Amino acid sequence: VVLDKYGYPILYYSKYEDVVIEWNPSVTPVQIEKNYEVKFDVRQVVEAYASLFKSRLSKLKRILRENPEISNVVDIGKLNYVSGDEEVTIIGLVNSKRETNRGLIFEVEDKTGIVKVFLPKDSEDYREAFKVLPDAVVAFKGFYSKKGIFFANKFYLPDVPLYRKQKPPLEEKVYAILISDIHVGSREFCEKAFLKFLEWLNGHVESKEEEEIVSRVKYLIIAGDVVDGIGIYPGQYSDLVIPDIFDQYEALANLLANVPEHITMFIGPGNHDAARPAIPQPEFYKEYAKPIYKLKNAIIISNPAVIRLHGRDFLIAHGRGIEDVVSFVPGLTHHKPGLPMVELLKMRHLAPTFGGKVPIAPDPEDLLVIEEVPDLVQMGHVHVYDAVVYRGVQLVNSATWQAQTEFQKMVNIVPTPAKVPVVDVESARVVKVLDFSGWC
Ligand SMILES: Nc1ncnc2c1ncn2[C@H]1C[C@H](O)[C@@H](COP(=O)(O)O)O1
Ligand SMILES: [Ca+2]
Ligand SMILES: [Ca+2]
Ligand SMILES: [Fe+3]
Ligand SMILES: [Zn+2]
Repeated sequence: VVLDKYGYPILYYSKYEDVVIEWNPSVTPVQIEKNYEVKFDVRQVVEAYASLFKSRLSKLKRILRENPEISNVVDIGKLNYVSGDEEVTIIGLVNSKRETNRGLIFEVEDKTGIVKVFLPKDSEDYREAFKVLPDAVVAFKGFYSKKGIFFANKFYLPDVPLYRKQKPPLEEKVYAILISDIHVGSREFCEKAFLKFLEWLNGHVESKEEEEIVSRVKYLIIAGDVVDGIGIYPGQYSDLVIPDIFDQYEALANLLANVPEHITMFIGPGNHDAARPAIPQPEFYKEYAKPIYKLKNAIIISNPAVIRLHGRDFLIAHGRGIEDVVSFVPGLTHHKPGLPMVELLKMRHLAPTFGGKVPIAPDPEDLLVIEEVPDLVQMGHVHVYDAVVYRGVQLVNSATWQAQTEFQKMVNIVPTPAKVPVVDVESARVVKVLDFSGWC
């Protein structure tokens, strides 16, 4: 039985009040000038979705037009004022996508019209056109039939540039720790493993290599589902140790209070959190999430957000779009979220698909478009660790601190709890993975 305070689900044990972890005096932290900036946050800004699709198309059409190979772009509404002798390019939203034994049928829409696009079974760009999600913005080079079909010979994705200038080296080596899906309130939360991680952060390490990493750790990024929430799915009460949203954030803040002062924490919301029930999520609902807003070394970031650390862009998102990829693309699955993450980077959109349990807000501007090329992309949500480099960009899933729940077992989700990516800010790369799973 769920309860509501002003409409929001609030309720239906210890809150880590006693938890005190002090810094190891034996370890001295390397004095590095903290260079950080929130480069992008959601808060820095008839048909309900008309303005959203206009924004999405405009933004991604700009990214496509930056490809030197894309030329002779013509409006879809002008396609039969064009003779069948002229090779043209069209840019538009993938409204529908259907496979025949003879190829792929797309319904592509721009601001001037809609057109049926045919791509033959094995045009060298087929593998990519077969993977593209609907409501993504793409380009097609080909000829118009005058029967009503665009006979494409080339398919283009917004992509990431193959060539980008290398960044100048930093004065000192600095590390960033990536975590997500803590799920405080859940009986499956790896409480001991997380306490051992807080000890590790406070210089309580047993090797010289770990000691030189901990001394240089200045940033901690938390990519959503920081609490397990209330009324997220039917039967959730059977899994909750802390069945109160206020007490969940209070328990979380008591743990996160034990994070060293020399570490700057960047905390973003997820789908279990007390935040907007659609994406993008500006921040957390301050009425419920207040204890984390009061942490001295914490910065509440939006979902999504772009954090510039020492000149390196870290795009932080919860990971709702990974689900869109695994449902729509056969062959791509969890146990490896790295490849689905690459597809989102290539589409330059975090969650293009509409209709899923993925609620996309009918906002005036599309803030889910990856407008600028990041150095690192961090996502959570799927509860499985992975890391893959695509054209100099590091794609990484920060896993979870939650062991397999009753519900996860039923929907066949197998997590990899307590696997922590260690990022070298200079190269914006995962250099090590801390494994605290022995404590699960
Ligand atoms: N209803 C449902 N069916 C199937 N798969 C699901 C469902 N809800 C979540 N998930 C998956 C998505 C992630 O891989 C994992 C953790 O999501 P999180 O929501 O953070 O617990 O569970
Ligand atoms: Ca030793
Ligand atoms: Ca059973
Ligand atoms: Fe989660
Ligand atoms: Zn989630």
